[PDB]
Amino acid sequence: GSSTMGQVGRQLAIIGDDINRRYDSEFQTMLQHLQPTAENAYEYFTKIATSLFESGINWGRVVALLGFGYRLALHVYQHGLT
Amino acid sequence: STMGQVGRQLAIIGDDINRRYDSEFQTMLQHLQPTAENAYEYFTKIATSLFESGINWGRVVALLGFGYRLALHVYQHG
Repeated sequence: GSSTMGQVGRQLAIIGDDINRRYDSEFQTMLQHLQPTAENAYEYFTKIATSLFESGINWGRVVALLGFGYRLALHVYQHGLT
Repeated sequence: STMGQVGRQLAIIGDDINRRYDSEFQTMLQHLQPTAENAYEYFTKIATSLFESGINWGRVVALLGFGYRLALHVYQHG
């Protein structure tokens, strides 16, 4: 409800909607360029994570990798459905 | 292109997420006044209030990032 917990929850909804609208299109472009398959998806994800964390680590970088891994797995799943 | 470009682009995206919302996470934690005794209660009610208007991967990672910052706030203070 209108409690302080309900206030924070609705503020995270706006942050998450802003994260989704700012980077989902970029995730799809990066996945289209990588052309990942079920054979090299985990190999790609490990190489990307090491290149990512080579310049440091913060919670923003971790949630970006989590969101990209989810789009990665979703991309390999849907492009194999025949 | 290569995995290096994608990895470096996620570093840019991740650093962008960090600068845009960390202060907002800080401001919400100061108003919440979370302690070791109500942290999971707060997280659960916040998640409920968050997902009452839908769910996408952005909302999930935002809740995960805030829950990390929430636990770290209770751990380091209390």
